[PDB]
Formats: sequence, structure tokens, C-alpha cells
Amino acid sequence: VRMNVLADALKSINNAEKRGKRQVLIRPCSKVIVRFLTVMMKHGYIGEFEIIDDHRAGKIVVNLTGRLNKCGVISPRFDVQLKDLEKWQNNLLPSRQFGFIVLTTSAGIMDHEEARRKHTGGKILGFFF
Amino acid sequence: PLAKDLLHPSPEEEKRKHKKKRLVQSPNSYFMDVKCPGCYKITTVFSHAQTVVLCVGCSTVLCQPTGGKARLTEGCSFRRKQH
Amino acid sequence: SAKIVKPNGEKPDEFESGISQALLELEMNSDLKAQLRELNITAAKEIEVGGGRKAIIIFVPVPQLKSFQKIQVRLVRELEKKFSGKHVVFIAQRRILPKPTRKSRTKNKQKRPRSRTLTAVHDAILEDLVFPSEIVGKRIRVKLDGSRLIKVHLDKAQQNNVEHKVETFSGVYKKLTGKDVNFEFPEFQ
Amino acid sequence: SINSRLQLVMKSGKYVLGYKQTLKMIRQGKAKLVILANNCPALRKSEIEYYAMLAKTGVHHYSGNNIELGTACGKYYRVCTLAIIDPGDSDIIR
Amino acid sequence: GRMHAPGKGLSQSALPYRRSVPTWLKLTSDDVKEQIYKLAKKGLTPSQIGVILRDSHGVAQVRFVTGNKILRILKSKGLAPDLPEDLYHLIKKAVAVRKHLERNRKDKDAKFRLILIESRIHRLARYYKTKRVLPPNWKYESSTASALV
Ligand SMILES: [Mg+2]
Repeated sequence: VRMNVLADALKSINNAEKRGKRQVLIRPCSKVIVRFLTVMMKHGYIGEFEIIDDHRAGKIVVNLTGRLNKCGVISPRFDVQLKDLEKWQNNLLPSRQFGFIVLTTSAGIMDHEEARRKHTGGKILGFFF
Repeated sequence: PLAKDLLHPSPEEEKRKHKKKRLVQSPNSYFMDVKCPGCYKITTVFSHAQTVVLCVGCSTVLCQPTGGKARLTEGCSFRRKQH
Repeated sequence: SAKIVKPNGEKPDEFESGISQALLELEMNSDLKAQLRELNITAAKEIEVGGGRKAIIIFVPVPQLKSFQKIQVRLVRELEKKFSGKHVVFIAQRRILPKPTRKSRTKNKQKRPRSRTLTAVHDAILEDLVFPSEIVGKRIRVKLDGSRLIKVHLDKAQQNNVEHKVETFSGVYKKLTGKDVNFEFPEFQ
Repeated sequence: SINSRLQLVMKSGKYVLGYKQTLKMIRQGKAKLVILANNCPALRKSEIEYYAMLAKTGVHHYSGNNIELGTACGKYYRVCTLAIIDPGDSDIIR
Repeated sequence: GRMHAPGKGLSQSALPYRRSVPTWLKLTSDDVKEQIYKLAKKGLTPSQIGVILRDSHGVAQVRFVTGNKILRILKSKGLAPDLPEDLYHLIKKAVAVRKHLERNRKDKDAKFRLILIESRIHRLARYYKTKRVLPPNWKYESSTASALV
């Protein structure tokens, strides 16, 4: 069933941007969704998303742009110990020149660059690039 | 295709969508404030009835229930408009 | 004269007196009476808005709110006309408990209901502001900066009362809560 | 059927199970539905059915067993006859 | 797609944004709690009350009119049933399947619909043991079941 609500959503926003779809809604919604999408907003990977408030769960509607090649999700949230952060961002991103492993540490949800500035580890969620 | 303004969907194309599939989940049902010929009394019948709606008076019976909406009996009116 | 319909620890005369005196003035009045004896405010503030024409926000205990709603339209009409050049609106004085971190712990402390949590409060604050309009649905923007702008769909029944106000409400929580919101007057189902 | 109604009378109302009490409650006149089963042997049938007719009490020959009655009474056990004194909300009485 | 069947259907109820009462309604939190009250008294299930109250009567949802949901109104006054209505509907069903299986020992079909039904019982039961509405002891037994209805 709905186990992981990212994988759910991120499939459907990778899986639109292939078709070139202009915008998409994501059915279940969550806090973690919002908080990881707002990360994608900063590096440009999407445009402004506007969350509907069906009284229950939430829907979102994501303005897409052309720019997202793929976003995916590492499904079990392994615990990343900062020394490993490299070994991951080697084998999970296309280059050292862009690509963003979104993860979730002590000091909020954020990309790997921002966990490195603050010097924290934590749990991998996914990656967009 | 390539541009469907999902957030501002024109009123028609939610009514041709299954209740839960809509942008916001709303029902496709209603109450009706019902006259009936004998008594002037108005009962507050819910379209999709399930049970037989009897008159606040007594004798007459308003709504046989069927699959979807309720079958009003013979010659009796109703009033949607609200909310 | 002032102090008899505002009891909560908070006196500070200025408006609270003048506004409660206008409540007391509305008791010298047929039918708008007796139902007003039971009622009672707590505090009140003057707050300006972007346009210039400031609004008076009135707080209420909370259990009385559901009785203030019976009077509100008749109330506002009269004291808005009295205490002129200004908009008036009622809110319930909700508590907002802090979140129990492990830091701010669980030494004892009775629960902390959802009613009394954070996001319930500013949401019930919405239902207190636009009493006559009533909410039909919210959307919630995220601009490319990250600034979260809400959009509140209100109904239509008693739009006429509320349509002129709007940017008072926009001004209102931005003092109370700290959130920026504009109101839209839409289709039906 | 008189499983559902009877069930409700047990919980809420008043009763007497079996015999002798039931017949006393007819004697007294304070019992106004005697539920026989089938399997009440046909003398007792006719002598309760008579002995109630005279009081002016409704009788029921429940399509039962002695047992399918016990089970229906929420009793866990053999009840041939029973008498209902007072129902709850149950419209067992007509 | 359902617990125990292929059919992956969806047909459910669906409420609006709005929750605030809809102004037809007279009654008030009391007169609804006066009426739930009299129906449960007469002998109806918490579902069945919710029903009567909407079609004939007026209340979209009790929950919205009063503070709490039907079960709590019965339970806080002590008209609530012994076990959950939701469960003895399965138990009553089981005992009905039992019966005709006991006359017709060929019905292979009835010998899921029993096994399934038994399993939808046990399954239910063992939260009612962790949510603690049932005491940690009660158990099915075929024999003692027919009585329990
Ligand atoms: Mg299975």
C-alpha cells in the first residue's frame, strides 16, 4: 500500500517531466514532501508549487519547468555518517559539478551541500539532479 | 496535454469526475426540503436515503429508497438550494 | 462604565474602557439585551492596515464565542456605526501551548490537545474573523523565494458584509500570527 | 423473526424461563407472551396454550427445539417454554 | 484492494470542506443527543442511528452537530453494546454460515466464507485486545459463539 509517500510523489514528478507535462498534482501530500520540494525550488529544479488543503491529507500542484532530469528516493532512509556522504554522492549523482542528495538532519531537511556547511550527517531521503 | 491549469478547473469538468477524484473532495449528494400533498409539514429528506422516510404527520410515506437517489412518492416537491 | 465587561487580569483603560462602554451603551436597547448580559470580552487592540483605515480587533473568552456569533452581525452593525471610521471583528482568546520538545520535556504536564496546539489555533482564528463568509477552501502558495502565502476561498452568503473588509483580515493575522493572506470570491458546486 | 426481538427483551425487559414459574406468571396474570417451542410435549402445549387462553395472553409456537430458544435467549441451555412479563424497547408484544 | 477478495473497488462517502452546521437545522447539540439516545434505547446499532438521523431527520453528521461521535455519546451514558457492533456483525454472520454448513456438509464455498469470516473475526479481535475494549481473554469458540449473539 502507500508505504513511502515520497516515492509515490517523486515518481509522479519525475514521470511527468519526461512527458514534458507543464504541471502535476501529487495525491497524498505530506510535510516531508513540502519540505523536500522547497529544497528543489532553490536550486531551480522546479517552479512554485501551490498546496491544496483538502481537509484530510493534502494535494499539491507543482509548476515544473524543463529542468529536472530525474528525482528519485532511497527507500530505506539509511543513516549517512558524513564520511560516507562522499561515497554516496559519488555513486548516486551524475557529476561532482551539480546534483543534490536531499537528506534530513538534526538541523532540518536540506541538500548535501548544506549539511556539509553545517557539518552534520543524517538520513538520506532521495536525490534530484 | 502539456497545459492543464489543474488548480483552476472549469466548473463543468469537476462534475464529470468521480467525487473523490476532484481537486477537493466534495460529495455528489443533497438534502431536499419536501412538501407532500396532505400535510403542509416539511421534512428534511436526504436524496440518498437508505431508509423509508415517513411523514412527521403519519399516514403518507415519502421516499421509497432505490440504488442511488430516493424514489419520491407520486406527487411531492423538494428544495435543493443551500450552503 | 468600562471595567465590568472586560475581566481577565488585563485592564489598560484606553480603548478597552471606551469599547466596553459602547457594549454597555448597546444594553440601553430593546431585544439587544439580556443575551448581552451573559457575554463578556477579555482584551482589545487597535491595529492599522496598509490602506490606512485602522481596525479594532476584539477578543472573547472562547465558550462565549459561540454566543457572540448569534449577536455579531447585529453587534458590529451598531458599534461600527458608533465607534466610526473603523472596522470591527471578533476573535476567540485561544491559549496556544508550546510544543513539548525533549528539551522542553515531559516532567508532568497534562497532555496538550490538538484544539490547543499551534496550527489549530491560527486556523480557528480564520473561522472567527470571517464569521459571515465562512471558509469553503484554502490553497497555499509557495513563492520562489520560499514565502508561504495562503489563499482563502470564502463562500458568498454574507459576502456583501465581508467584501469591503478583506484587507483588514490581511492586516489582522499579520499582527496576531505572522502570515500573509488574500481572499478570493469564487464558483459553486 | 423472534431471535432479534427476544434477544433485546432478555437484556432490557423481564422474564421467567421454563415452567412452573411461567405457569405461576400466567396464574398471577402478569405474563403476556408465553413462548413455547416445538418439542414441548403435546400435553404441556395444550395445557399451557389452554391455561393462557383463559388469562388472555398471546402464545408463540416458536419454530424452535427446546434448544433454539435457549440459544435465542442468550441462555446457554435448554428452555422449552418461557413467559415474558415486561419488554424493554422491544416490540415483541403486539 | 480489499482484505479478502479480488475486487479492487472504491465506493465511499465523502464530506465537503465545510463542517459548520448547515442552518436548516434546528435541534442543537442537545436535541440530537436526545434523539440518538431514544433510538439506541429502542435497540439500534451506532451505524443504524447515524442512518435514521440523516435520511428522515436532518443531521448530516452527528459529530459536527454535537462535540463527539455517536459511539462516545452512547458510551459516556452507558447505552453502548457489550462488544463492538462492527465485530458481532461478523460473529452473527459466522454463526449463520455455521448453521447451514451443519445441515449441508457439501458446500465447499461456505467453507471459505466461514474460514474467511473466522479470520476477519480474529483479526479484528486482536486489536480490540490492544485497544483494550475487550478483556485479554475472550476468544472465539464455535460453541459459545451462537450464544454471544
Ligand atoms: Mg491477504
